[PDB]
Amino acid sequence: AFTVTVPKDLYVVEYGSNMTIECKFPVEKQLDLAALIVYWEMEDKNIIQFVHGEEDLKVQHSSYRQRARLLKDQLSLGNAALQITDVKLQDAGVYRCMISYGGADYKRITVKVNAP
Amino acid sequence: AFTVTVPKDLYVVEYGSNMTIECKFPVEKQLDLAALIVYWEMEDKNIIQFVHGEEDLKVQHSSYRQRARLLKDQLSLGNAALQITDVKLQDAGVYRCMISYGGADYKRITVKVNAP
Ligand SMILES: N#Cc1cncc(COc2cc(OCc3cccc(-c4ccccc4F)c3Cl)ccc2CNCCO)c1
Repeated sequence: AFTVTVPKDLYVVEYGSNMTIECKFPVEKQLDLAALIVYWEMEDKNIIQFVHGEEDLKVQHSSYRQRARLLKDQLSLGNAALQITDVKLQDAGVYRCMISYGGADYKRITVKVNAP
Repeated sequence: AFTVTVPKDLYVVEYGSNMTIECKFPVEKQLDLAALIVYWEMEDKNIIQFVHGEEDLKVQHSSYRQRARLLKDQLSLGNAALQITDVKLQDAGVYRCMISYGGADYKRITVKVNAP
């Protein structure tokens, strides 16, 4: 019965505005590193690769480096919160996340940028 | 480091010819159901959803029903072997898998159909 919910399927943020997107998963009070694996993607681009407490920076995509970080503290709560600072038009698209803690599931999130 | 290899990144099969595609993963002598979760996809279409020894048939896509089955015996060997019988042009495309047994990973496989 391990399913993983998103709050909202569509985020609509302006250019330059900092964004953060969420993926709520079940946690049994406390959290285990050896169990937890998290991943983020947008059109086959490595955004986050988090394996039991190991973000490798080389593996991340070149056009995401000083901007796309996952909030570490948020995972204690039971939420993979991916942050982007200084949003671009280029970042607009469909964002996959994948999570494995006990069970496993994934979800897609549409992201559409604006520009005044 | 739990990584999951494909033998070949491109399968080239004729129309009507039966196809089978592979995803080799590590197994530590014996295999555990409660651990293993497997999934198959092609352009956001549910092909297989296998959760600790549970294929649900309703969840599978409508245009895949009497054709796309995963070989159960093959998983003992350490290989998710997805079979399609009676291949169509419609089935040609990019096939995602993905697997969680101990660790987790995913891989894409290009599939290009022929007809002489
Ligand atoms: N360039 C490039 C490129 C090409 N291929 C793959 C990658 C990313 O490779 C990873 C992804 C990853 O997360 C996937 C994940 C997380 C949580 C649950 C599931 C998960 C599993 C099964 C069912 C449901 C699920 F939700 C999955 Cl599949 C973890 C580790 C790796 C390591 N990759 C290197 C070895 O192959 C990058």
